[PDB]
Amino acid sequence: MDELGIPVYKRGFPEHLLRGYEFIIDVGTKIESVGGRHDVTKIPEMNAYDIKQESIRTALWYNPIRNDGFVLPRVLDITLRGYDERRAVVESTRHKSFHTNDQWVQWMMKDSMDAQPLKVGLDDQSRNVAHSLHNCVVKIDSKKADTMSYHVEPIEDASKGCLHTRTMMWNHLVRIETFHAAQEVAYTLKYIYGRVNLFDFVAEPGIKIVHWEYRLNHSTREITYAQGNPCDLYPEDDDVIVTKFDDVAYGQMINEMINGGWNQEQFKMHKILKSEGNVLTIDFEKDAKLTTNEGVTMPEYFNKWIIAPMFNAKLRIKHEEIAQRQSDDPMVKRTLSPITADPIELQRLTLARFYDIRPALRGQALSRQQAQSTYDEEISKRQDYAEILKRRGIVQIPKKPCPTVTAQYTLERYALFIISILQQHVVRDCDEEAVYEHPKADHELEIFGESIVDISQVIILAFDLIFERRRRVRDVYESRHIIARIRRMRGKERLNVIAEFFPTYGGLLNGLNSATVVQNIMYLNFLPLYFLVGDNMIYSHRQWSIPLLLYTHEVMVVPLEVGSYNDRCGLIAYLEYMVFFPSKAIRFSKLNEAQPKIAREMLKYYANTTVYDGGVNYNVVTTKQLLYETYLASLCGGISDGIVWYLPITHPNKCIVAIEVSDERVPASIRAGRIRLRFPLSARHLKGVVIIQIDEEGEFTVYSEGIVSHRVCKKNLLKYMCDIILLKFSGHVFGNDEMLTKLLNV
Ligand SMILES: [Zn+2]
Repeated sequence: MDELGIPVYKRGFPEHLLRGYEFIIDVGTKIESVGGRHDVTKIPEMNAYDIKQESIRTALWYNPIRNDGFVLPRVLDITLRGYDERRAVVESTRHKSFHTNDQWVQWMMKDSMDAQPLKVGLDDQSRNVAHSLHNCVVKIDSKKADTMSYHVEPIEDASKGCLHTRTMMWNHLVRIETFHAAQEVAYTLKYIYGRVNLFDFVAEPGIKIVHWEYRLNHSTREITYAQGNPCDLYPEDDDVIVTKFDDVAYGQMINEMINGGWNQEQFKMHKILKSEGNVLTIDFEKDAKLTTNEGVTMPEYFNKWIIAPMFNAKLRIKHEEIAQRQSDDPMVKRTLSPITADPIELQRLTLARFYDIRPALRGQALSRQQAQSTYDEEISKRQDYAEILKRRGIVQIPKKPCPTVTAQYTLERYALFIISILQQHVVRDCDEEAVYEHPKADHELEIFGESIVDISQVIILAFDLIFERRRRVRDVYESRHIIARIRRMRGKERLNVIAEFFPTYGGLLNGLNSATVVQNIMYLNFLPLYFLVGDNMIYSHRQWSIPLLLYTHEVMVVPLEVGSYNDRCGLIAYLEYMVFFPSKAIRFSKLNEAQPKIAREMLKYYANTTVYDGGVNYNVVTTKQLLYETYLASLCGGISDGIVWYLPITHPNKCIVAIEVSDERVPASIRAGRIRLRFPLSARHLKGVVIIQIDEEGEFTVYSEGIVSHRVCKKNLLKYMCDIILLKFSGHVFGNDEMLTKLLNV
């Protein structure tokens, strides 16, 4: 009750002796610094928050097995907001009783990229759960322990334009494939030939390969709204193969569909293209035959361009000299005439049989300091960099951007691009006599004012703006639960929680039994946007294809595989077809006979598709937050260790006090502000914040906010001696109850 003290001792203070206290700082066993950073490399050795030592993209996919299980940093905030928001419901006697939304708190608990896996140094002669940390071992009495977690933070470095609260967002980018560097697929002799991935080809410049060139058939037509950027199937270019839709197969598909409903399993994009020579079937290891005579016969397209208008692609194979030799950091383009740098271009290369991507990071997972991958500075030279960064509130401009700068760039330009693409499928009411460059992003676009941080946010926004005309971005948790809640339902009820959040939109696909013109059917294409993307999901089975309408002159319903002929997920799978939309005349057409029934089938298919559902490895995928935290610390930084744990207070009001032990490097107050950040929606309960800051020399120094009040003083049991940080909470009883376990078990 009222004031705890926390003794902080260096060996050899016995601590047989200190067990009376509830929290202890042993300053003690330090980890030596390797000047001037203190070295993350010892982490797998100390205990720790396990991160095996490894080249960093194979840290991403890592498992982890040296922990004792996972704490979530926000579990306290999760259930404080859980408890704050209970429904009242009147009882049989007229008393209220308060029901937890205990299913939003389940969903909120899973679906949490925070989670970190720690190894504690738990001993069996005392009840104490030790956490090693670079300057001290902190030992919490187990009753207080459940909330404790690291609050590691890499040093913001102003020349790089750092903003490290965006770390999570970075990690989220990588998970949804928008931080990768690319490279076209390549072959060599190992039938003869065989694919060889270019990131690690270990070959000197001046040696030949065969490699797919792969450009957009043409990004950015100069289109006018009476036209549409319809994807005409008949380019008039000499001596290039074009891929054609096969009418007899496509007709059979549509009849199977109008009768038996849409078939995700058995419908296929490759199946409705004429074989000579369709992009989805052709292969190179299986097409350059041995043969018998006279030999070395390359497949009949081996220098020709192959325009593929449905995919807006234009890939051709070739012999090509490589450059730049091998190196460990994509993007260093691995050949003369390579494939594109800019990340929103890669979002457009639907066919992904033709290139490999790995996330653009470089080197050891635990390094105290290493040169950054060049990808950031390479995104930086992009035109439209300065202009899109201004929306981010970055007035100019890092010369060697930290990843989070280019994370911010990437996700903001991405959002602009997805909206400028999608705005075309709604009706527009403006002069069609105004040419404009079509799939250009807007920059001047008006949206405000919760800053973009998640594609789920961009999706909620695609509907909120295109349909609701609510030009406003929702909080990341509100949107992730919006999508989660749409997916959670099937059948008609899924259509009810759409049109609960987007009433005009669902209110206009609820209505499609009317649907006279093609414009009315045209709204179905937005549907894939729920099921197609998120940092933590994998497709139930990639190679299922979901229905879509591409707009050539006549509105064909293609199946697009999710995705994308390369087990990548997602929003590549889908986004690029959407860059085609009908000419205004095709956009009024007044349907025909089969179109209403195809649309009824499409919406009925999405109404209960579960294509997003295939089970993720939660253990692998959510756990990586501390990996990016310390890796990024190596890129700028270095790191600053620190655990925080929350001490519940129970009178007069029920309220949390964060207590925080940490490295001396970043100043206490800013660290306290960041502490308040782990309460995205419950900050109001966090009523005061102690921050003990142990020096590298073992020279600690407290700091505190409201409700708490520290005062340091020596304790001298005979020869043995050490400081006890007293912590008065004047006016607040806080002791004898299961407050913490009540607080969590909400
Ligand atoms: Zn940085």
